[PDB]
Amino acid sequence: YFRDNGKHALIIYDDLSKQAVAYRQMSLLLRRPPGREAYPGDVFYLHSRLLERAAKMNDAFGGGSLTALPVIETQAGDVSAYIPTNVISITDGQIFLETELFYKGIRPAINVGLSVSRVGSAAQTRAM
Amino acid sequence: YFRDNGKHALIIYDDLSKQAVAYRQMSLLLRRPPGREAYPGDVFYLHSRLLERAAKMNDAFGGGSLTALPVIETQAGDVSAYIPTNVISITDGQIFLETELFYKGIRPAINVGLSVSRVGSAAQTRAMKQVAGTMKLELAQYREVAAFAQFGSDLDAATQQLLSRGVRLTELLKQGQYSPMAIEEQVAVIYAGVRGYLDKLEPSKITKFENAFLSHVISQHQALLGKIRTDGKISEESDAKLKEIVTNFLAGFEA
Amino acid sequence: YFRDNGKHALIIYDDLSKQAVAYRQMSLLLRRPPGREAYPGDVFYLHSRLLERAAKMNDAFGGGSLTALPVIETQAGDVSAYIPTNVISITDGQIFLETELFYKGIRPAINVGLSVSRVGSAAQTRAMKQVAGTMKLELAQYREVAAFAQFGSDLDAATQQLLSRGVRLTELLKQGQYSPMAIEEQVAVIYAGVRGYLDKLEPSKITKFENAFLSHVISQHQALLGKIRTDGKISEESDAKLKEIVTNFLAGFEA
Amino acid sequence: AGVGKTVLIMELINNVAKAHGGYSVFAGVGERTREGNDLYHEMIESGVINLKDATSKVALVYGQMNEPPGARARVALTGLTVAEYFRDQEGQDVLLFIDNIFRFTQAGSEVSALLGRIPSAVGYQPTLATDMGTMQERITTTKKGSITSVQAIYVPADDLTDPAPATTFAHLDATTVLSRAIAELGIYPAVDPLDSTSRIMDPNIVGSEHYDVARGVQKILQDYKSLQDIIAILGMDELSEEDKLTVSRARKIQRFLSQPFQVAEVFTGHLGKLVPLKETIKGFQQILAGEYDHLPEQAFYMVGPIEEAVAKADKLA
Amino acid sequence: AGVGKTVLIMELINNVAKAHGGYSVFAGVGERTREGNDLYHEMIESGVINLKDATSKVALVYGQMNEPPGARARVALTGLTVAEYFRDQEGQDVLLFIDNIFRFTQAGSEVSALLGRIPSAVGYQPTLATDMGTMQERITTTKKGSITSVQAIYVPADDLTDPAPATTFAHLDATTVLSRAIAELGIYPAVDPLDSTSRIMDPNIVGSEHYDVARGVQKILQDYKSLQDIIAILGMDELSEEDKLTVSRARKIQRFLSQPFQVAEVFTGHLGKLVPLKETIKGFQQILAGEYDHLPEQAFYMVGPIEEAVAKADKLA
Amino acid sequence: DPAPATTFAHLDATTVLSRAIAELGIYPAVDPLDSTSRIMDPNIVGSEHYDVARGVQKILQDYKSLQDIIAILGMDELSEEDKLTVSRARKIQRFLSQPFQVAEVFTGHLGKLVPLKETIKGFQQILAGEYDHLPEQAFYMVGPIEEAVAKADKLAE
Amino acid sequence: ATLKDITRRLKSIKNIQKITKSMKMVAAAKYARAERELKPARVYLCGAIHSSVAKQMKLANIIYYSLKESTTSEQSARMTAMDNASKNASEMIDKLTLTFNRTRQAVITKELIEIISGAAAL
Ligand SMILES: Nc1ncnc2c1ncn2[C@@H]1O[C@H](COP(=O)(O)OP(=O)(O)NP(=O)(O)O)[C@@H](O)[C@H]1O
Ligand SMILES: [Mg+2]
Repeated sequence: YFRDNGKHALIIYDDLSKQAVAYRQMSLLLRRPPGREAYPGDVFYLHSRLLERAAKMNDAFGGGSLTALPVIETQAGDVSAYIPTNVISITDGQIFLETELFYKGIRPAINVGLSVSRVGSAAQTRAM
Repeated sequence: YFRDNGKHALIIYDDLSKQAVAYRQMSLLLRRPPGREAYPGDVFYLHSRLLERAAKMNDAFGGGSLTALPVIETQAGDVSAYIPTNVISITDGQIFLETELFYKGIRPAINVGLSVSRVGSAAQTRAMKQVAGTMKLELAQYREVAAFAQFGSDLDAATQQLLSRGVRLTELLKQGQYSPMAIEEQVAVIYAGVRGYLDKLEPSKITKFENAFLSHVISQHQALLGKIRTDGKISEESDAKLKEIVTNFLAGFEA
Repeated sequence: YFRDNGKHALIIYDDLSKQAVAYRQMSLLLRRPPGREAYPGDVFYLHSRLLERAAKMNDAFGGGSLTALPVIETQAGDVSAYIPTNVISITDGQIFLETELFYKGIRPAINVGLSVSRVGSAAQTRAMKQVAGTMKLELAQYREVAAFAQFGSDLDAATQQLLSRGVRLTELLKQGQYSPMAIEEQVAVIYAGVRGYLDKLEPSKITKFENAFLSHVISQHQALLGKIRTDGKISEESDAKLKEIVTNFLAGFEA
Repeated sequence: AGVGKTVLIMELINNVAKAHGGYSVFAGVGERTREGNDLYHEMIESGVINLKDATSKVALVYGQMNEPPGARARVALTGLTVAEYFRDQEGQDVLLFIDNIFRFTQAGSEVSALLGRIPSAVGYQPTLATDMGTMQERITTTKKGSITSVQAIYVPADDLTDPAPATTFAHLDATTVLSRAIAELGIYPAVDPLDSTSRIMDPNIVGSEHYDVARGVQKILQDYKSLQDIIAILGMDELSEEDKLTVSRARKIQRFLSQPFQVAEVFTGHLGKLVPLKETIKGFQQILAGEYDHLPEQAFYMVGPIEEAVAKADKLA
Repeated sequence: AGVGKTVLIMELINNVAKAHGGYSVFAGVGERTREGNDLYHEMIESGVINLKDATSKVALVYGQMNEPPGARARVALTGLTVAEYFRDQEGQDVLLFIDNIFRFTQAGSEVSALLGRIPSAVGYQPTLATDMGTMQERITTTKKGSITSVQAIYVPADDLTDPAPATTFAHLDATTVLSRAIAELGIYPAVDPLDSTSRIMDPNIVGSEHYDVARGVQKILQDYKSLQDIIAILGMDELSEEDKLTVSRARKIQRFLSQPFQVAEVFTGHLGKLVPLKETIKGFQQILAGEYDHLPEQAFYMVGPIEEAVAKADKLA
Repeated sequence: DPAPATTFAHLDATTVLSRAIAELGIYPAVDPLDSTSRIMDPNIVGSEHYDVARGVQKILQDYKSLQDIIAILGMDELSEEDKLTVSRARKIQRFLSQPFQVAEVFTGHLGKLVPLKETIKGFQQILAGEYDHLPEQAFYMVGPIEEAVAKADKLAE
Repeated sequence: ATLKDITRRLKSIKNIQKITKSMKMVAAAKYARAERELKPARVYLCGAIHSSVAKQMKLANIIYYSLKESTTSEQSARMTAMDNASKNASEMIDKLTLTFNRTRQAVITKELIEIISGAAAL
């Protein structure tokens, strides 16, 4: 609503892990054959469809926008995991937090090396 | 039947490992969803239902009882597997035998730190309380300094001494098969090591001291044994009497 | 058709991995039951019935043969995955190739320690055996010590010797593509390092040495190679002639 | 299995339930019958259960290891309901102990195939989360009443990534993750210090003194943790003088975290201890601060207050 | 391969005919056609098989690798059937050879999968343990006679806890480990004296004497193993009047453990020896004892009874 | 994974990227030991091209093998012969990175396009010991070898 | 854990164990030489060597002494140290292999269960 009316919105999906489980449950109970890891063969699609909606419209469409900050829970800090990578391959970057860094005193536990922003400095003020 | 009639039975399930695979064969053939290790979701219940039946009734129900010693076979000493864990979460303690121990010549290959008896201290005789009580304690203090490290030069008289009981105490726990001992016989020999009467001796003689000192008090002193056993405790005289008995036997022991 | 008619035939299956996939695809679409990796219970039988048709006939049948070189693609070197396990289990030996070797400069990437030939020498020529045999052995010996090299801050000259034979023999096994050699050329070169002639040569040069050395004897000495060839072995004579040919060529070589 | 869940519930029942003004509800779900019996009679003995007067402060509900799946699948709901009455119908401050809530989920997995459902991961029922959810969501404090609930969560094959335990983290405010590795070192309770958490570990709630010792202890244990790989092949020799001091302190902090429980006296061979918070904040400060770098590790093992750790050191001479 | 597997299988055959008048069967479960035909002619050339007369001491049963699952599945039973006859009909002591026990199990899984049954852990059959038990159990000593089985084992992934292998050891009473390393010592049979094992090596079963000698032979062989490292590096001499004796004897022992097979006479140009148990224990008893410390190593290489160790010494001046 | 796995056969050249390399800040994150081309043939690119490439791969492989070991046992015991390949490898590892013209928003560096001969030569020299004096960092995020030399000075302080 | 991860460590701890083992045989060697040469001189990653002196730290006739001694002690020290390092590497190669095979097995069962699960829902 805000995005299409030249206004600006920010949405946090906390978290997309529990939704996938919900989807998986709803889906299995409909008797749709389980797929990789027990999830529907379309869990990628489940999240792509959603997150593609966060977007920047041109002035021709109001110049409004929608920014999304989806959350995903890894296990044993394993980011290579199927769901984790499914979602990392949809968004425009990731902020990876490690418990090692956290305990070590590094809070936020942002892992410099593994986090990225596919927008780069184009999303930064010149000062920054 | 025995439990239910004021009587006392002992059941040995050997092994629950293989029963579990038999039940799983049944479950996969019936087509029930295979889960962890392909085991059906209810294998924990296959076991809880069974082992809940061992039990100690009270007087109003006969005072009878059923004791279960179920056996579980681990692979590569992995006690975290699905089945082993299941069963540990049902019984009231475990007796883990280690392959290392077994070859190294410690048999029964019991792992005294890992093994436990959650409910048995009460069931324990005072006589043993008396000797076995300061045995894990000594053995606690030996568990530490007893490293994997085969060639270690040590220091400190105390820690040295601790290391010295430990090797004797450990010889005292070695036992052959088919030769179960009378509680009063066990407190006797344990008394010998836990009181120090074997400190001045060499680990290789402990076995030999045991048979020799045991036959001796079995032949000659059925009189003290019977008190120990009958009293069920170690009275001042019995203990006093025992002390001299280890004393003299020692004094005549041929190396 | 060749095998049966007293003729010899060679067959390369490239790869049996892809055909297994083709078969799995039909099996599952026809809805037959899927086993490990989704492969049908008869995938083992698909290859065994194929790889057994290769064989050496008896004169009574023509003495003709069918040799088969089947290719299997492993994943992350998982020689125990399903299809790689079947086919390894069916064939008479395996030539194991490795990326680490490849990128380290060993091309062809044959892992000599794990590769095998159940048939063995029953198939080597006497010429080759005359050399193959000690090479096989110093290599196995190097393989025992190899790891030490890079930290050999002070190894005895006994083992320091095997490291040297080790790296030279290894450099002799290297080979460019599209240039297969005549058994007589291979033994002449192998003889060179195996006998010790390249031991004082620089590892970095063996590739250059062989190349030129072999160019030389293929040019100038086609009568010795013809001997080796014919006599099928290295006569005491040709042995002596090679000694001079290499000791003079080497001298030439480090001028 | 066998790491300390029940012993910890018992010690808490002792240390908290015993002097609680208000009621308590113990719900035994899928556990041992002997335990129900051990507890009942113990409760009688300390008088929390009185068979003479109406002064009992505990209601007991049980559906143990011997019941068919459906019973184990519902007793939690039953203990739960009892507790809800005191909360809302009497605005009471309740205490709710459950051993073990993992059994409810397991029970669910037992009947699920029979209900004819395609299984989800690890053979569990596709309705695992919602089943935990509509149940876990009634175990809660509200404006009408308070429910402090302590739930033991059995972790199958020791795998915390198991759907059951994995799905339970999100419902707690504080978690005490027990470890076989620690237990095997002889540290009891076998709590993993870098894996347990609490939404109260906020400076604005426990005070910064507390918040800084807490994060202090974790940081040094985290640091020790990374050195461990190398310590493992080569020992300490090659370690830096500085690194060896973290190691000393970490091993002394690790030992000082252990403690004798009344409930585990028969096994520790020592008298149970109850340490007051300020005594804990303190004892840990000093350790951190290098005020005991002279004492031996063993001095810190199995003690209450730091003052006892100094003493033990003298006795060790 | 390379380690004398087929010559050892053939001496056992012969020695069973000789010392027990028992015959043997050979079941090749999933045999490579090439390798059977090669086994055939090799028994023939060594006589165990006789095409001319009626002195064959082996019946061969084959389940080649091209055969469908069901065939490679049953051929070990067929071989079993044959052997049971020489026991239940003629009360001999038959020998059963299943080569190799792993392909039996695999054939089982293929058949299982084809019958559409859900595989169990690691993809094997749900009935892995029963498929094995219904066969293994027919191999025993009944009142009429006994079948003894030598089973060639293939361990998948070098994983001894893999379901195939693990199941199999449930039935084994001993292992005969052929070793390429031992072979390299020239020692043959190339059996490993420290890795090979047996359930019946119990004084309560083999008798103290037997049991002590055996345990004497191994320790010495073990001790020498220790020293082996020293010798090569620091050189063979800080060696004690004692350390130099353990070696000497050990090296004599290692050799005394080798032996000439009658199966390899057509080839070794040497006479085969079938040493008796009594002769065996005495032999080693004395070396341990120190009775032949003066004798030289090579006196013991490839001989039968100790008496031959003595005589060889004579011819070796 | 069945998909990536099934696609290799359809290619004549493959550039395999790795998060382990990327994680170090080395972009493009190509894995030098898992990337291949059907034209990496002396008969097609020439022996200078070919000997350099393989020369670079041997040293990176040689260093990969040592990595896990100097990790624990440290570096002192290593032969000067072997601590030079650790050197050269670490510099090559860097000289392989490059600031892309489409990632200035990412690297904060002007994009460089290097010509085939500037590449072959740059590596040839590192392999030849001709820069064992410059610091590794001088080789990180630069185009042609001359920028590595210039960057050394700029870093010289 | 990933079979590929576990195979890296294993791959490397297997090496570290052989290196370490080799370094002791060397350390024993030099230490042989040293105990002999030591004899006469008194009538006149190395363990905790360099540090022991380092902490407590804050001619010729005796120079050759402290030297001829400080090398027996050192080659002694490296020896035992590398003796236990491979003793440690071995407990690990045996420990990791078990983790490797538990995982290896687990990965295969997990997949099949996935297939079977999907087939059965048709
Ligand atoms: N705090 C403790 N101090 C000392 N020993 C303890 C402690 N907690 C547990 N133990 C020992 O560990 C055993 C198992 O304890 P328990 O608390 O019953 O484990 P658990 O997690 O409930 N086991 P289970 O329900 O079978 O999964 C006890 O009997 C003691 O022997
Ligand atoms: Mg419990």
